[PDB]
This record gives sequence, C-alpha cells and structure tokens, in this order.
Amino acid sequence: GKLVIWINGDKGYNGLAEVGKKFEKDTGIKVTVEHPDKLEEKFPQVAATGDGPDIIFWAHDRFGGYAQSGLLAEITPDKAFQDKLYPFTWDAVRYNGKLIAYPIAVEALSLIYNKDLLPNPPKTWEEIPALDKELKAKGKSALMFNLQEPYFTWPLIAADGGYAFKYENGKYDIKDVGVDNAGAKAGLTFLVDLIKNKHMNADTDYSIAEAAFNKGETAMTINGPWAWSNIDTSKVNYGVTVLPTFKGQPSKPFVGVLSAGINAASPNKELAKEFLENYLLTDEGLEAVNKDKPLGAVALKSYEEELAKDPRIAATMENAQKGEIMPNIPQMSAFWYAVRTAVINAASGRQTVDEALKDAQT
Repeated sequence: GKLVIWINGDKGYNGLAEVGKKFEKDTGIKVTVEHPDKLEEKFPQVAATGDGPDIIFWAHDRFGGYAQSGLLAEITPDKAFQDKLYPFTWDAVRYNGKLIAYPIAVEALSLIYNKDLLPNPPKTWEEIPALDKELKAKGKSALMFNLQEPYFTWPLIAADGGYAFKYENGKYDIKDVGVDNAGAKAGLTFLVDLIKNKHMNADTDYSIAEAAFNKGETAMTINGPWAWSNIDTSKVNYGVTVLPTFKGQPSKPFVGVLSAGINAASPNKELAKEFLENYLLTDEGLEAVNKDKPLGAVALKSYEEELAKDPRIAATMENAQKGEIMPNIPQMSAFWYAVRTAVINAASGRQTVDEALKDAQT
C-alpha cells in the first residue's frame, strides 16, 4: 500500500522526499525515502530474500547483474513516455532484451579548461602536444588528468575504434572485445607519445591533477561533475566543454546512467511505475531533486533543455551522447583489471602497445 525507496547518500534524497510528499498529496500514498549505509551491497542481499525497497536508485551498470539474479522487475513504459527520454539512456537500462529500470541522470567526463590561461580550448588531441610547448614557455602545462584509472584514459584510447564489449540487439558479446584493435593501438600510442615527449607525466593521478588544475598550474584537465564543486572553491575561471577529438573522431568516455529500478518482490509495482513516470520523471520532480543536490545532466529531454542553459551540463550531455555506455555485465571487472595493467605497462615503456593490448585482450 506504500512505497519504500532507497537512494545513495550522496544524492538529493530530500528532493526525492519532496517528490514523494507531492505523490502523497495527489494520491494519499505515503512515500518513504531512505539512504541506507552501504546501499550498494545492502540492496542485493535484502532483495535476494524477497525484501528491500520498492524502488532502488543506482548506476545502470550494476542493475544488469541485479536483472540476472531476478531482483528487478520489467518496466512497461509506453511509446509516448519512451519518447520523453533520450534513446541512448534507454539503451543503458536494457538487459536480456527487456527494460529493467527508468533512466534518471546521465554522467560522463568532460574537458575542464582554465579560461584565463586558455580562452579557446583545443578541439583535437593532436593540438595538445604543441599547445603544451607554448604554456611551458610561461611555466604552465596544457593538460593534467588522472592516468592511474582506465576510466580516464579510455576516452582517448577508444576514440578511433576501441570498445570494451561489442553491443548489438541489446546484448553484449563477451567473446567480442575490441581492446587490441587498430583504434585502441593508435589511441594508446598517442598517449604514450604524450608521456614520452614530457607533455604528460606517467605518475600523475587524481590528486596531482586536481591540485595542479585548482591551483592554476595546468591549463586543462579531464573530469566529471563531481569535481566541479572543488573547482568552485578554488575560484579558477574555468569552463567545461567537449573532450578533444582523435583522428577526427569524438572521445568515447564511459557513460554512467543513474536509473531507478523496481524490486521484483514488490507487490506495488503499479504504484512505483506511476510515481516514476508521472511524478519524478517530470520537470517539477527532477527540479525538486536537483535543488537538493545537482543531478548534472538528466535523461528527460524537457528538463535537460532547461539544464543545458548552463554550458557545463550541456558539455556533459554532449560527451555522454558521444561516449560509450557502461556495460552492465560482470565481465567488465576483468576489463578493468586488464586495460589498467596495459596502461601501467605501456606508459612505463616496459611493454609495447601491441603487447600490452593483446595481453589485456584475454
């Protein structure tokens, strides 16, 4: 008779509670929003026993596994409602040919540049090696971003053909991995060339890049919305824009889709569908959630146009559309363990790009 919703503690759960209050006003149904500790693990264990919340909020990548275990119920949005969200957001919530969650928010990396040092950021990766030489003459550096995580280096590596798992007919082919194809080889060759020519340092990590950019030492970095707040505290006159292209092809950052799934053990699935479609996934509900804690870019077209008036969210959405949707299969774990090693080995000069990428292929 009631709705119980779980959402991570870093999200605007108070705005979601306000949306639940509006739902209660319109229907009388009490909506209880919670932010349990250790939600990521907590949800699957409780759901496996037929318990847990009616609605669960999380990145789409995990939901696929939840769909394999039968913890998520198939959603039934009509064509009219499906037309309200960007198709690529729907692509992120598809498992075994069925929709298993409602896309809520879109998240992807973007190029953050210092306007004072770089009023006109480069549109191509090939411009960076020369652009750096200029800034080095002034005691600055063109670009510094986390190289320790594949999540940050993949956009350049997979710009011209690279991909984690082939995706077709709403299905991932785990036997088709494009780690060691020509595009990935060219991308990592460019990255290691940047390292070799001293335009970049192999040991640079998240902390070093963040400190360098926020102190005005480097003209550019690559980061997502989560870092914006820190930059705001630094008072750097910064802008967020699209990632540079490689060989004329857009950089393909991983796209994280915050989605809402319906518990398979929920006897109140119609109420969850009503709340999500007619109350949350609207301009008013998304605005209410946004006012508490920003969602960045959103899957709903109507509110996305309003949010895009700020160039930062517009750049985030444009990068996400050109990016690669995060696969929702467990095999990605191995991928994370594989390419990482390659980037560690290829960047260190100990292994060739061919060698490293072929070893990470298997």
